[PDB]
Amino acid sequence: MACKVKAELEAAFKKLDANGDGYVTALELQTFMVTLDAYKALSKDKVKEASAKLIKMADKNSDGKISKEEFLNANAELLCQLK
Repeated sequence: MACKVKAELEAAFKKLDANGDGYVTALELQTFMVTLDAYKALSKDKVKEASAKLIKMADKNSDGKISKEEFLNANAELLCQLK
């Protein structure tokens, strides 16, 4: 009952830059967010063209980021497309 659902952002964040030293994390998400703070570059696939290279440094089978990241990273990505 305590609290609820929403802090899911704390997972990716706390995992994205909990210590940041040499592990692929949001450290790039910032660039992603800065490069497309509004995912205004997905659909076509201009998002993977940059993530694919960034994912090759940690994202090979789902290790880089798995949580709010996928939430926010998939939020617009999975939500992208429409009128």
